[PDB]
Amino acid sequence: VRMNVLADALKSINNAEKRGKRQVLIRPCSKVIVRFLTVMMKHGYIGEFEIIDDHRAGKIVVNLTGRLNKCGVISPRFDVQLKDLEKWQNNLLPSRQFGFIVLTTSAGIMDHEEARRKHTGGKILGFFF
Amino acid sequence: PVARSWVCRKTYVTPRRPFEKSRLDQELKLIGEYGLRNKREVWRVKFTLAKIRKAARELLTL
Amino acid sequence: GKCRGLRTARKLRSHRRDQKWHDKQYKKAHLGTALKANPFGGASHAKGIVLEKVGVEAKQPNSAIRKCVRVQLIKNGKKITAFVPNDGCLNFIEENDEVLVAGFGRKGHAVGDIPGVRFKVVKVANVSLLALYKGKKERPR
Amino acid sequence: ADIQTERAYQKQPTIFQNKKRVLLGETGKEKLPRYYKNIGLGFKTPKEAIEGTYIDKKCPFTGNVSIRGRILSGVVTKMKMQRTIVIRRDYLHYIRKYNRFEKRHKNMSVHLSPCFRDVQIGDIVTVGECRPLSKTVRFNVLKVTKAAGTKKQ
Amino acid sequence: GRMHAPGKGLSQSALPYRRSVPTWLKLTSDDVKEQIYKLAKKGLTPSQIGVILRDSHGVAQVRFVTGNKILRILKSKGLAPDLPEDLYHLIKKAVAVRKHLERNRKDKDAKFRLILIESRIHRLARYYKTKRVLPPNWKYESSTASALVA
Amino acid sequence: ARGPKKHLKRVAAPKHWMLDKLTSVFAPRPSTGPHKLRECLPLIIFLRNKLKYALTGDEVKKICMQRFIKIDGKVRADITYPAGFMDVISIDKTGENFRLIYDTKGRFAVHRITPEEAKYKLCKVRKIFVGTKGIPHLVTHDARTIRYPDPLIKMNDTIQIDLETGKITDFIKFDTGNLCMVTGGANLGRIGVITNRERHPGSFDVVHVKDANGNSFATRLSNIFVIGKGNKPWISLPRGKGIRLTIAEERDKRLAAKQSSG
Amino acid sequence: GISRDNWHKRRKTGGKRKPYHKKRKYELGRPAANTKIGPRRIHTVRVRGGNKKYRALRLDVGNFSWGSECCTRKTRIIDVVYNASNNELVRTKTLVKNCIVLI
RNA sequence: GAACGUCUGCCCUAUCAACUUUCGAUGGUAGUCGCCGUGCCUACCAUGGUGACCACGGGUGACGGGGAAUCAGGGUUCGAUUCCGGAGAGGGAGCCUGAGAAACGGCUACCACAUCCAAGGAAGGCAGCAGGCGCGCAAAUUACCCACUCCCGACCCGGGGAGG
RNA sequence: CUCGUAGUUGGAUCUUGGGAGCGGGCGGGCGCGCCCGUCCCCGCCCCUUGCCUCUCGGCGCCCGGGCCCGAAGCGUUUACUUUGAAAAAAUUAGAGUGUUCAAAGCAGGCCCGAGCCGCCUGGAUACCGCAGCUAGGAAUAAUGGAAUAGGACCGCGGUUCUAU
Repeated sequence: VRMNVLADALKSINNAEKRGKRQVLIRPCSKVIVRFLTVMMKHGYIGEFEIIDDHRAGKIVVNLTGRLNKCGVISPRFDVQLKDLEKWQNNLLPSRQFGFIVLTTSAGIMDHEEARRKHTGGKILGFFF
Repeated sequence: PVARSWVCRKTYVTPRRPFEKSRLDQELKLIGEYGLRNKREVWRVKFTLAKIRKAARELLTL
Repeated sequence: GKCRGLRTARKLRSHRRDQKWHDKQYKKAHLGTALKANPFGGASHAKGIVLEKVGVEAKQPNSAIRKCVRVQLIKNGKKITAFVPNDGCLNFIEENDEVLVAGFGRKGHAVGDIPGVRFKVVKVANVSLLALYKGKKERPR
Repeated sequence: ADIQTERAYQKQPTIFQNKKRVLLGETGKEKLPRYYKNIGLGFKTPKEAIEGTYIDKKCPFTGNVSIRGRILSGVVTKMKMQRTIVIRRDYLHYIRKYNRFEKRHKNMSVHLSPCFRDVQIGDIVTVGECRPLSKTVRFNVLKVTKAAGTKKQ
Repeated sequence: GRMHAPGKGLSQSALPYRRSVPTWLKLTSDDVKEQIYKLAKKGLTPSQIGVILRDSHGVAQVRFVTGNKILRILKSKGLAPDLPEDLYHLIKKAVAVRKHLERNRKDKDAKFRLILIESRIHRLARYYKTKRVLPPNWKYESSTASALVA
Repeated sequence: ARGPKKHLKRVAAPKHWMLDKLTSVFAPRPSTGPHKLRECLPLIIFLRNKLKYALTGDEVKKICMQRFIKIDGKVRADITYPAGFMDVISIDKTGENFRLIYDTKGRFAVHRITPEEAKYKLCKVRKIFVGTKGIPHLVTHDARTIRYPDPLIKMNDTIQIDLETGKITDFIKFDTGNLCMVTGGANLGRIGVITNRERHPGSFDVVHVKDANGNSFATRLSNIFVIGKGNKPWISLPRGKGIRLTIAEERDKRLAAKQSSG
Repeated sequence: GISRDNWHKRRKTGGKRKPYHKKRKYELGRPAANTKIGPRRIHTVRVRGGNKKYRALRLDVGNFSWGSECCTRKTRIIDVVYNASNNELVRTKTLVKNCIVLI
């Protein structure tokens, strides 16, 4: 079956981004990729965006900006034991000056700095730059 | 079974690529600047410095 | 294919083990054939008894006739061929004497220009050739 | 029930049932005692023991067992093997060489008192540990959860 | 997806996003329930019951007129059918396929459709097993091929 | 194993005795009674290095025969005995009387005691399964099957005998916020009001501890040892004040008192 | 020459717990006979733990109680009218637990 | 201390894919049994436990755990080898005494040996320290004290090729 | 080249939902208050998202009770992140530390004729997989509930009962 709209978002945005279109429309969506959109906004990589309502999939239009390089999707879905967090930081994302790996865990959505600040780790799903 | 001691370490650390004479430029300028006995001391200083610096550094990131 | 799920180890580790079964650096040290057919049972030394002394051909590019001895192993008993270094050092060798031969250095394989020779001599009359030529000792010849 | 005819005779010896000559104190009129060893960690005497003559020397609601050491549970799978059941405790192993998991399960053997019946496939049974009973059965059945269709009445 | 067919096309439907009541001829819930019961009563299948209710009365969705749908309200009535739509239609084309093959045995490349027929009915049979509109065991080895066929 | 062993090793011994790596391989083992190997003191090493009386063991064995030293109100013929936490030893030739009690960390800190306070020892209750003749008689972890205690004591209290085997005196009862000194475990040197006790079914009971300095934690039941009811333990606490000052803090006090004032 | 063994038995799946050690005195299977009625004969046996326990050879009388009044006397085992495991111990006249006697 | 015990991990292997058994492999019942639990063990019963989730079968220079050479985090090669466990006592088998023993630095067989001797008979077991002999490329000394350490006694009054 | 058992996996959605919420911790104009920061981050909250129904009582608070408690969190469940018990000393990562360097060692120093019948307090933490245990968490994963009707006020109990 069709799978992993998170991965499909992280592929469609990078499909259109190097082609330079100002906004983008993606057929499927989820509240959690919405949540990645919001984490992305708190750093400002993307701008504001619109959530086209069609109960069938839910489409998203989101603006692409020169604040971005790429964000990865990791299936299988691991867990950061809060020992391995620094390891994952140093071996996936290109910079400690920007970009901060993403975690779904028992304290809300978050990126790895804010995760370390609340002292709770969990699954890796995203890492951006 | 014995009751003697057991402890030893390494001090004259091996050169990881001695075949260019440039690390030897370093090795011969060490005697050109302080004229001591052999290069066991070269390697001992390079071990001690690395150990101290790294003892600080690998603990830094935590 | 190339699958990447999580709990997959029942496929992952066993397929990886099976696909490991292709390296020489795996075969040559993980099935009995390597040990049980190395020309000796495994030793940096190969003491034995010389049974004759002869010359070995070379290939015509580097034409040569090098000095090689048939050693009769003691640890097993078979026969092996080993060249002798230290120019002049074949005339000394008195056969039927317990000698040291180590593999030709190429670790289960041989050098080219003297084919068939995967062994080389150090001891004769229990006296090294690396001492025979340099003269710090001498054989009881 | 018509249980009194195993290859010995069994009863409860605490309060004597033969203490009255007329057959009103014996099995007779008012049933003899049936001592319940002190049961706990949430456990008590359900229907079965009171409603029936369901004695066993290795029963967990009676008998000389001591539920200690660890306390676990499992699933009801194969209903052969009179008075003994086999249960799968399916877990998934975790590895460190690889950062992924593996699958491996250990099957458990438990005796189940004649108290519990109408046991059907696919539910939960909670289990305890007591004195070693035999080679395989080192455990004891306590509760049975699901013995009906999945989504109706 | 899409194994049992090599084509990928889809043209099914995309109902009006506006979940509002149709409102061309309203024809409210009363006669709708009457027609639904009549259609199920005389021996009809929900797939074509819906087609008739869209044709004559006119419906985009029965859930729109009334919260309970055709299967739900039949199940609350008592008129549950013999076997469901996906087992039954494939069975009643399998009968034709097997008639074909055993009348023209040489058709080596229609056994390749018969086999997917036991496969499709096998998939949906072990599905409706868990759906429990079929008994806990339901046996099709082509031994159930014509039990319901007179 | 076919039969009990007789030789214990240097390295195998507990580390709280300053284990040594060049002397030998073997060990001074005790005579296997209360206050076991993990929680004992070979009195031979006590006289050997702990006060360093006799340089080597060849002389340490002599004070027992010289009959200046006694163990637990009774003569000593063995230079060692199973003896651990709360052990009174009264050297009446230099006047040095010791309790063997635990340090900030559990080193059997050198404690000097008044023999008046030493006479009445505090003993923990092991259990009362129920006494013979319908009359209970309690047991202690120092191995005192004491007859006739007070007729209200529940387990995990502590009795107060005078090195004697009769009836007893003022006794503690384990309840909220009453002082404790662990027997083993990792909570040595952390003494405080209990403030809470998870008597939780399904596992081994646990005792919360609100420290005398603030730090709150929880210990296994068996570890905690009653030392004082209310807010005062009658057991005297040695240098270290019954609180293990942090290794982070100990930097100044291991260095301006050792190698700076001596 | 008789002594109990558990690891001697086959494993759960038809394997065999191979030997690894030497057969010890912890595991005993001491051999004897079954004590019928006759001349009183007993012997002590030195067993695990240095303890010594009483193995019978023959005996006639013991302590037989009454439940409905709870009073014991010392009567005679003339015979054995039933044993609860095999049909011939009746005649064999062993003396075992829950042995049934007409006395 | 010593076994019995609850969950959970072993290396390769499908040119091992259906096995385990009345000769207990599956449990119950009853009874002997040894310290008990238990087919430890015998009968009458129900003929069962397991694996395509790798059982059954195998084979391993299978000694195992802490750890060594390495090694950006990955992992890789191992760890007879002073700590511990389990082990065996030239190889099995069988046993009194002993708290603890199936004790071979108690024996009794047997194995294959070979110690003697004036042949009627007897009578032995270094994988302890030394070593020899054999092997092999390969590992130390018939030096003493138990002065460190211990460890032993009826016990600071004596004993140690443990250790030094 | 098709099918298909395990085989590993998997649409959307079933709260990331509002307040000026308050004390406290903050980015920030202002001087943590007004606040922008989907309750910026929690104890106390408010529209909701679980429980004292039960005993004696804690400042409460009312008149033996009750809004919360307890010994204590008993109305599904698991996966998985944050708490401690455990991780046999020790090889070590290893603090303090002249072994005259360096390794080595848990060591010493300070004194005076000791003349005081002395002093300092040391001889530290951490890691110790997986799994066994302990408390939080409820974002992600699974699973779970009243569809031909029953979860609740002892609904009114005919009926058979069985103590205190």
